[PDB]
Amino acid sequence: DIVLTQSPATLSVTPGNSVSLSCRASQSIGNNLHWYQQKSHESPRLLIKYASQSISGIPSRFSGSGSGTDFTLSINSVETEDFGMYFCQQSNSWPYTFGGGTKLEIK
Amino acid sequence: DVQLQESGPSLVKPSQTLSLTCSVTGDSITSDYWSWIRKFPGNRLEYMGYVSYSGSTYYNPSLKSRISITRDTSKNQYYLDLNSVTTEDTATYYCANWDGDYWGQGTLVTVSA
Repeated sequence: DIVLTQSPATLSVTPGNSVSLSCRASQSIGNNLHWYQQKSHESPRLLIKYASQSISGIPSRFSGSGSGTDFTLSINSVETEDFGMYFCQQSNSWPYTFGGGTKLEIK
Repeated sequence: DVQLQESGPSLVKPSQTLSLTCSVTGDSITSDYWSWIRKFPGNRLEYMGYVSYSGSTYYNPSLKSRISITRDTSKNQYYLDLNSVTTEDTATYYCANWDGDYWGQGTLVTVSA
């Protein structure tokens, strides 16, 4: 299977600063990497599809970059309601797999 | 928009089969692709499987053949059966459209003696 590794597992940031979250794949997955936000007792919320594709309704401060085995979710000027968990997920090959997540915390 | 809703038991015992229903409203399951995904209480996410527009199913090998996905097109519903459950299967079970935009609210299933 493809293993997705997210680093760091915890990032503490001050609101209004920017952050970059890393997702690395054990083998190449082209651009077939998606990003989700996860908050308590809710379903994951899709932020970015196909590495860099922006989607309707998601605040512009979220963007994705990367390809192959190295991906980044950038949040420009983090807001407090952005604190929570972030997961990447590949759809390049079956079985689809998720990274272990990065928890974004208020410093 | 699409709405999805899971239904089934809240509590099951070890070695029981866990059976869930996903009811889909506002989009047909005989087109596109439909998924089951679970979230463990420690927040780990696992993609369980999906069923294509023609009924072809895909299962995560992690499930060691304990999983069956089936459908009832006449009611726009699809199903998850997971055999021989253990405490490792306590999780919140989501059905989702395979594009990831639309998810059920999720149903928490606890496996306990």
